[PDB]
This record gives sequence, structure tokens and C-alpha cells, in this order.
Amino acid sequence: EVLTGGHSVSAPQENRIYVMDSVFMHLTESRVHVYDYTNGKFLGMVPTAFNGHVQVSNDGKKIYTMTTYHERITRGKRSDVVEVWDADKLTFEKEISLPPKRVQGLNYDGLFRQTTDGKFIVLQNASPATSIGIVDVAKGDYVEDVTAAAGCWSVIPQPNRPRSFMTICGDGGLLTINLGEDGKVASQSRSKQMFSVKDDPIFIAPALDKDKAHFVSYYGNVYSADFSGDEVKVDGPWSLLNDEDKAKNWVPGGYNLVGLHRASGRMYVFMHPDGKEGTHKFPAAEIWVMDTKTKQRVARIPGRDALSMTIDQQRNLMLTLDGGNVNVYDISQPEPKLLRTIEGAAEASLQVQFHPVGG
Amino acid sequence: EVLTGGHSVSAPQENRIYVMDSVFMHLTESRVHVYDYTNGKFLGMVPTAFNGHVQVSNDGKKIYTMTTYHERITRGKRSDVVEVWDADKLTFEKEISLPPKRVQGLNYDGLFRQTTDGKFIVLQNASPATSIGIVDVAKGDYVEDVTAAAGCWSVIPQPNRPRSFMTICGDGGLLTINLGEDGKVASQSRSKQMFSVKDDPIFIAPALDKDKAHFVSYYGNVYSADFSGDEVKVDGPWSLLNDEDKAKNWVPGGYNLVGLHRASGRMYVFMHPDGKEGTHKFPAAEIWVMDTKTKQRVARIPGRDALSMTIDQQRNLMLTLDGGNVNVYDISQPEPKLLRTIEGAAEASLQVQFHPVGGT
Amino acid sequence: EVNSCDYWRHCAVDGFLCSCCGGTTTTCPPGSTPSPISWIGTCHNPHDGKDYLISYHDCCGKTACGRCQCNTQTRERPGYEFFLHNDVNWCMANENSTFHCTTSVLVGLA
Amino acid sequence: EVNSCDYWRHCAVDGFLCSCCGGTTTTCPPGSTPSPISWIGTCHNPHDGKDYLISYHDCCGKTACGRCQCNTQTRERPGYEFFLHNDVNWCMANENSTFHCTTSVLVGLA
Repeated sequence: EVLTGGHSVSAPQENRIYVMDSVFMHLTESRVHVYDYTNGKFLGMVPTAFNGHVQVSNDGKKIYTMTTYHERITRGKRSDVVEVWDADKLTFEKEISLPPKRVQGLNYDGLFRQTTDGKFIVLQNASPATSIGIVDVAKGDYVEDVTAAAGCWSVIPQPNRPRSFMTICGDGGLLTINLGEDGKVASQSRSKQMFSVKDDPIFIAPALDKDKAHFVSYYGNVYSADFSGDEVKVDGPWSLLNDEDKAKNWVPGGYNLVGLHRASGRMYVFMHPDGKEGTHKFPAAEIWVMDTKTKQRVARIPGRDALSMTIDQQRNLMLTLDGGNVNVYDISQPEPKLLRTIEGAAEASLQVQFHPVGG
Repeated sequence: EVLTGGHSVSAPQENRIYVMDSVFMHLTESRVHVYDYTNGKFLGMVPTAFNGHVQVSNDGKKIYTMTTYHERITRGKRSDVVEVWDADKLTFEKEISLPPKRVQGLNYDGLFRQTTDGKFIVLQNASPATSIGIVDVAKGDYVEDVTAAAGCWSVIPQPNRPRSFMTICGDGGLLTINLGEDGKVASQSRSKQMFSVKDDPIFIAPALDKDKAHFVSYYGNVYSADFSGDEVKVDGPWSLLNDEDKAKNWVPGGYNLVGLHRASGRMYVFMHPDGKEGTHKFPAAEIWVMDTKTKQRVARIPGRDALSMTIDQQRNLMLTLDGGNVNVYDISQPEPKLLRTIEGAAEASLQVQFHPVGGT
Repeated sequence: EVNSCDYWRHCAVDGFLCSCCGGTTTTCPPGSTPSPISWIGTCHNPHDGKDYLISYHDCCGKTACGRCQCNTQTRERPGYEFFLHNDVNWCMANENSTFHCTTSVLVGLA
Repeated sequence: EVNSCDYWRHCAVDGFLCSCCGGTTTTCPPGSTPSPISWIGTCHNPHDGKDYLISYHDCCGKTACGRCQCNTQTRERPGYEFFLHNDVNWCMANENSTFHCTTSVLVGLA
């Protein structure tokens, strides 16, 4: 026998999921673990140094990571970067230099995103002053620093526009940025106040449709942003809760805690009873399935202590993640059906993502 | 209240031990954990990147680490280094550049040592060709490879000479190296065969006395190297085992698996029953205490699944380590007495060491 | 008591308590560097019945302490209320941003 | 099985089995690089009752796989028999020495 390298991932792209393992106990050795969701098989991994973030290119061809290096890890010059990796060979291709202020924090989706057209990476900075950074993928260059987003947080791309995204601001509204084909801001707009920051703070994780986004609040309300037009129209609240739910103090909790099945309008939300101040990151006692058209719950199932989720539209799947284990659900019907659990997918992950298949 | 840094370790030096945590599951984030052995308190730590090694300077003022960096960890240019850290502030002071061939491996004491006079750090290289590396502490420089040590492994300092050490060679003998004042080889000598490499391989961990060293074998024999003179005189085997022991196939097992209490000549060794090919790294069922003068066992106690140990000649102590937990023993009498266990001192450590007290 | 996640002043800690890491509630372990910035919590003191502002400065420039991990969230808010938010590294602006442990510094009455 | 530490070919593995890491016993996981050097084991085949030479090349240049850790020591010897020794990183001479996983490559009869 002869040992060889240079091999590609053994399962087709459509079977792959990406578990971002922060490895918080040893955060300088964070990594992405690649799994086959159909059978639980470990396919490979991408090292991501200190507190990496990850996403897959919209065309499915590349993996993008974001990380921080220092010349001697705990001393020496800092280098914040985006890296481009081949999705099939799981090999490093290109480093893109960032200013030394990329967000260091837990792996919410909205901290490291891309435009719908896939041409720009859109990332959150904190120095600690906040701004949004734009990376031109084709050029391999950081090309725009959106200081207009100061006092705002996270990136919600608009799936109905090629290079537009929104961010949640300290005023309780949304700032929309429309980038030109050069990655520089071409125009922007600010919505009216969507939610009271003080009285009904929202979770940042969107339940994202093609032309609108829904957000859930610390107290179980729902807010919406309609971006069918150039100006975002905001509304809410409606309550996730009926009177019985309120009596037992049900509220949302988690990190990447919501999802939307776009064909049906069903919104998935991690919920727990006995809500009170400080329980907003509690593991799910249940997953609730909400009809966003009728604004009523349709189903509820055990939560398996999940904290984060993601949805695949085309295969009608939901993944949930409890920090270490990934649950795979069929959501083709209103009641989700558990297909399998992948045990030991990570030591400390709050984010799982499917390989894109939609192009 | 106001948060401040710049503080020294809260317990005095004489209370400190160093647990080298390889963190094998995340080996790029290895570190030294500093503990107080008197009460189990965590005192601080020193980061050591990929597969760090550690020792404390003979004078007790500095911690020396050895590690490997790359510009982008998993890619980019390699830098192998020794780092000098202040022992009381646990802060980095100096990087000494090494050739990119420092040994990457488990934390046997003999891979990263110093001369008795403390003037040279003496380390194992493998490229995979082997040589011994010499670092001039006063200059903060690498001197040059000891190429004479090709085909040998590990560093056993001679405590009776200022800048001499030995290494174990593939011929079953010992190569002795005597350095000059500049850290270059001034002279050398090679012993006769001490042990049969094929028939009775020894563990590399010495039970080190001031002018001799003892080694245990895979089959539970003892070999000795006397370096009271310029030429090393070798002997053995003698057996650790009596008929009953032999009948139950007791053999040694572990990593840093032996220790010598120099004032009494008591040698400490991790042992387990049902020995056969492949059991040489098994956790201790027991610790045996041997009188090296009379060549008889004087005590046996439960091993607590220990793999590595170290002895303090100055306080009459033995520490043992099972990979995660450190046991503290009083060895002032033939039978060791367990004083306490420090739970969760490491995730994956095979080496613990005392902060030096005295030793001149 | 102070090394417990339920100690009253740790009500918005996400990290490792520095008091378990060779430091104290208000001092960095040897060789780790205070952060000049922090998230802030408002915590109730059950002993005297008053509420206090607590500043969660990190200690930085050493790898993860690994002891006394806490994840308490009283009054914690998301990143659009940035200095009330604890899912970010408060070492982010330090000369070395590697996170070591979290302190709980008493500022005064809320 | 091949993913068990007791599989006969793994008799001198100290590491993570590459077959649990996205590779096989003779192929590196994607994006990890074979080591040109290795330690050698002589392992007993329980089927034909013959002993075979197994070459434990590593796959290198990615951080620790973490799955299927094994520590078996049949016929393993210390560093003075260097190529029979498994307490050293066989990635040590690779362009990037970070250890990912161990392979168990069948050479032939011993």
C-alpha cells in the first residue's frame, strides 16, 4: 500500500453540513467540522485558529473562514483575515487581509455573511466601535468600511436583491445598505423604529424569507421587516404566546434560535417555560412551529436542549444543535420528524450550516 | 475597585509545581499549569503553543519552554524556539531561535534538560536524524548540534560535573558528552554495552543519582551506569522481581516511570501485573520502592493508575500523575504516605516537576 | 463562594472566573493583561439588598484559563446594546486579544 | 472494523485513526499531507496467523482530528530505536508539522 493525499471529500456536496466548533476551552484551535447529515459520517475539517467564523460560498464552490492570528499567538503582530478554501479539497487557497477589528465573539450567522450575488463578503467589525466590512471576493481585497452602521449590529442579507443587506441599530430600527458593483455603498436607508430596545429587545437571528424577515423578542413577541420595496416597512409585535403559554411564562431562548421554511411560511423557534430576566440563552424545552400568515402556533415538539438551528429549503430539513450534538429533522410536513442525531459533532458549537445547493 | 495586572504568583516558589499539559486533543494550545502542591490551588499558567516542553532554571528564577510556531499555525514558516519566562511574574522575556528540528513528542524529562551548572540548555533534536542541541543561556544563542549523538536519544545530565551529560544509543551503550565553556563538545566517551536492545530494552527515564543512574527494562530488570570517573562503567541486570512477582508477570510501565531518592538510595517504579509485549506504557497498578543498595523491594503501594512521577530530594516528596490528576506523597520513610490529590490539574499531562529549592 | 457562578456579582459573566485562574475578582492572573473595555452588568446584592453596576473586564494575552466557566445573563442584551453584551470578546482591543479569564469589578450603585 | 483500536493493523498506533477523520487507513483526509517518514509496527494478522509490517505514516498540516484516539504499543520501542518509536510526531519533517491523524499502511510480510 501507498499513502496518498490530494483527495476530495468523499460525499456529494448536497450531503454536507458545517459545524463551527469554537472549542472555547482551547479557543485558539477552533475549527469547522464537515459532516454528512444523511449518515453522520465525519468528512473532514478546516482549522480556523482563534475564534473562527465560517460560511460557504453561495455557489457552493468555496468555504470562507474569518479568523485572527498573532505572530506568536499570545504576543506579536495581529492579522485578521478572511481565508478562501476549496470546498471539495478542503485546502487553503487565499488570505484576504482585514483591518484588525473583525468581530471576536460567538458564532451568530449575522456576523459573517455574503451578498445574495455572492460577489461580496459582509462582516461585522468591533473596535469596539462597530462598522460593517466589505470584502470583494473576485479581487481578494477589503474594499469598504461602512461606518454608517456605527451603533448597529449584524448583517441580514436581502435575498431579493444582489448586493443589499440590513443591520439592527440602537434606535430599534434597521439600516439598509445597498452596495454598488464595486462593493462601495451605493445608497442606504433607515427604517422607522421596529421594536423598543428597552422594553422588548429582539434576538438578532432572523427568520429570513425572500422579501421579508421576522425576529422574535425576549418576551415572545414577533417583529417583521418587509423589504419588498427599497424602503423597509416594519411592524409588530404579535405574540407567539396564547393565554395558557403566558401562564407558564414560555419565552424564546437560544443563539441562532429561529428559522423559516419559505414555501409554507412556518417559523421555527426554540422556547422554554419559566422565562424571566436572564433566561434568553437557555436551551430549548420545545421547538414551536408557527404559521406566520395566521400568526398562530401549529405544532410543538421536544427541544432536545437545542440552542441553534438552520434550515435547508430544498430538502425540507431543519438541523438543531445543543453545543455538541446535531439533530436532523424532516420539516416537509407541519410536525417535524426527527431522522437522526449526530453525537459528538463538536465540543462547543453554536452554529451549523448546510452546504448550499440553490446556486 | 480597579482591575490591575502585573502581579506575582501568590504562593512562594517552594510551594509550586509545574504540570505540563500537552492538551493532545488540541495540541496547538499546550500549556504549563502552575499549582501549589500544599493545597491544590491553581496559581497560573504559561502558554506553550504546539507540543510545548518545559523545565525550570536550576537557580529557580526562570521557566524555560520549548515549542514550535508557524506563521499561520498550519501553514507558513516554522519557528522552533526556547522561551525564557520570569518564574514569579509568569511573563515572557526572551525568545532563543533553534534550528527547525526540535523534538516533537511526549514530555519525557530527558528531551529538554540543562547542565548541572545551569549555563546550557540541552535538548533533543530530530529531523528525523537525531542530534543534541545546545543553547547558551548567558548569550541567548543556539551553539551547534552535537552530531556525535546521532542514533542516540535523550539527555541524562551528570549531576557531579558542571557541563556533562549522557545519552542512550542504539548499540545499548551510553555516549557521554563533556562541553567546553562555549557549549561546544570538548570531549566524549562511549561505554561498553549496558543492555541488549533486542532482548532487554530499557525505559529511557533515569533513576538519577549524583554519580550514577539506574534504568529499568521492559522485563523488569535494572541496569546501572556509574559515572564517578571519566569513563562510564555499566552493569546489570539485576531483577526487580521475586519468584511470586515473576509468577504474576509483574513488569514496569509508564512514561517518566522511575525516581530515585538519593539520600536513601530508594528507587521508585511504576509496576503492573500480567506483563506481555505491548504493556510497557500501562498505568501503574502499584508503585514499588526498591533499596538499590540491598537490591530488594522495601515497600509496595497502590498505583492510582499513575504514569509519570518526579521526586523532590529537598522535601522528601514524590508526585505522581495519571494524565489528569496529581498525587502528592511523603517519601521520608520507606513506605510512601499519600498526602493529597489535585484533581483536574491537566487534560493530558505526562510530566510534572517541582519548582527547584536549593540543589547546589 | 466567590469562585461560584452564582456569586451575586457574577450575574452577567460569560467566561472563566479569574479568581479560579490564579487571580482574584479584581486582579488578573500573573502575566495576563486587563482589558480597558468591558461589558457591564447590573447585579442585585442579596446581602445588603442594593443593586450594583459590575464591569466585566477581561484578562488577556494568555490562552483560555479553563476553570470556573460561567454563562450568566442577567440584564444582558444583544450587540445593538454593545456594552451590555457578553457574546463578544472584551479582550478585542487589547495588544493581544487572546481571552484568558473574566473579572467582576464593582463600579458603584446602579 | 477498521475504526476500532483493536483492529489488527493498528497494533502500534499512538494517534487518531485517519479512517475516522475523513480518510482511510491508506489515504489522508482532504487537505492533510502524508508524512514521508513513519514509525513501523509488526502486527499479527489474526486470520492467516502471519506477522506484517505496518508503516504508520501521519497526515499532517491540519489540527488534531480528535476522533478514534488509540494508544497501542505492540513491539514499540524507545527513541534509541527511533523508527520503532511512537511517542514522537511522525509529521516532524513535514512542511507543516501539525499532527492531524495516523494511517496504518500495509507494507508486507514481516
